[PDB]
Amino acid sequence: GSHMLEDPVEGSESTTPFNLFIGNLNPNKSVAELKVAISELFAKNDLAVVDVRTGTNRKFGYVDFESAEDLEKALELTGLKVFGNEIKLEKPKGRDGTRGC
Repeated sequence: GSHMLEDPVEGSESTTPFNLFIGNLNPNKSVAELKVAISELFAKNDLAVVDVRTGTNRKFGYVDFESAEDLEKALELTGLKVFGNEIKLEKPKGRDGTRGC
């Protein structure tokens, strides 16, 4: 069901290199279902969704990718429609993370 089972250790508080924020989620259904719709659409698109968290009761969720190729296809993935709602993306804080300033 939902047993992350993570070890007691801080690791950049991140699970993947490519991460961002998304919005436009069908508020008439569940945000968890909207995630699977994006994980299934990316599974048939040949993407690689590594993480997908929900945002607010059900207005927007975040998602992490597994490469620059999953992030570049994620950009062209604006043609989505989770539960009939083209999920939108966004650049949250922490844009960098591969090197540092």
